[PDB]
Amino acid sequence: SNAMPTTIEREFEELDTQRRWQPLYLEIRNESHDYPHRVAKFPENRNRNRYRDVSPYDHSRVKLQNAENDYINASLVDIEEAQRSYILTQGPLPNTCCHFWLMVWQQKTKAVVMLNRIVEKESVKCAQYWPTDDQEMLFKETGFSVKLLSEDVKSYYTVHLLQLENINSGETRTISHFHYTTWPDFGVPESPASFLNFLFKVRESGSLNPDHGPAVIHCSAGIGRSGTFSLVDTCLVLMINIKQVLLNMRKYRMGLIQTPDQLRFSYMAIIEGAKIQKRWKELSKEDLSPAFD
Repeated sequence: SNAMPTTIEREFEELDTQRRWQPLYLEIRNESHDYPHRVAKFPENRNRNRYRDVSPYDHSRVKLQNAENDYINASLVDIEEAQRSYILTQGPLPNTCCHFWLMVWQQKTKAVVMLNRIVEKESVKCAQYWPTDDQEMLFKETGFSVKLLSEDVKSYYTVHLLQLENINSGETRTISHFHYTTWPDFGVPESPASFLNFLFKVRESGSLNPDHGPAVIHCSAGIGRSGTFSLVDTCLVLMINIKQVLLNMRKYRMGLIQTPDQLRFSYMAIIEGAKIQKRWKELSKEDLSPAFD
C-alpha cells in the first residue's frame, strides 16, 4: 500500500476543484481517431443501423460468418494489455435480433450485458430479443431459439438465464443476460457501489474470463453506457492513464462515453473499485426481500 495518491486520484481532485470535466471531455472528442466505416454505410445496411451517426469501423466490426450480408452494428473492442475483449453493439432492431443471436453463437459469447431499458423517454431503444415468459422465442432468419430458464430479479437489475439453441445443429448454450434496468439514457448509475455491485456480479459468473468468447455489451447505441461499463472494467483489470485508455478503446468503436458526467462517473467507479463487495451489495439495496429467513 502507498500513501502517495494514485495518478488517477490526483487527476480526479484537480478536475473536481478546477471544474475541468467538460473541457477534458472536449479534449477526448478532438483527440479521438477517425477510421473508415464504409460497410456500415452501404445502402443495403441502412435498416441494420439503429442510428445514422453510430457505426462500427470497418477494421474492428464483427462479421456474421457464412451469411449473404455479413454486416451487424457491432465492434470488437480488444485491450490485449488487459487480456480483455468485448463486443459492443446497439440495441437489436426487430429485423436484427436474428443477427444478434447468430453473432452470440459464432463468437462463443457466454454473457450479454444490457444497460438500457426497452423504451427510454417514450423512444423504443431495443427490441425484446429474449423471452419474458416460458414461451420459446424463435429467430427463423438465422435458425436460433431462446428460452428463459430462470431469472434473478434485484431492485435495479435482473439476471436472466437463457438457453440459446442452434436449431440446425441441435446444440445449446446457456447465456447469462445481465440487465441493468435503472441506468438512464445519457445518465450515470445511482452510485459507484450500484455499478460495482453489478460489474462484480458479471465478473463472478466467469463470463469476462478468456476461456469464453467476448461478452456482448449493449445499450441503446452501444457507446455511452456500454463504453462506461467497458472503460471501468478495463481500467480495474489494468490496476494508469484513463484518458489514454479511453482514446485507445475508441480506436475500436467511435464515441465511447457520451457525456462529461459519464467520464467523471468512470473515474469515481475506478477509484472505488481499485480498493468491500458486501458494502456495495448493501449500499446498492439490490435485495427485494432483505428479510433474514
